[PDB]
Amino acid sequence: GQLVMLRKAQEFFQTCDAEGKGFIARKDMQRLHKELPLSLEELEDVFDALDADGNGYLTPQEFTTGFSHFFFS
Amino acid sequence: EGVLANFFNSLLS
Ligand SMILES: [Ca+2]
Repeated sequence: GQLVMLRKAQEFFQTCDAEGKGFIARKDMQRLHKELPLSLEELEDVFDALDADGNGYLTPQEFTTGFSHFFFS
Repeated sequence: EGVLANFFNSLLS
């Protein structure tokens, strides 16, 4: 089951990091408000939930790890 | 944890 997860984490990591940086910043999570139906307020909550180490920087492994906790409940 | 579900569930549509 883990391969299907990773295929989605890549898809969704790419979607947030549309600029090709190699990580998701606190401002990629804001421009999602225009594409997804959530308040900016929720988006930063998401962000905050996902940055385990508090860099203010979302890495693929941090992104993939979060999605995997979710994918499996 | 629910706001992650929201955010992921939304990404899935
Ligand atoms: Ca980080």
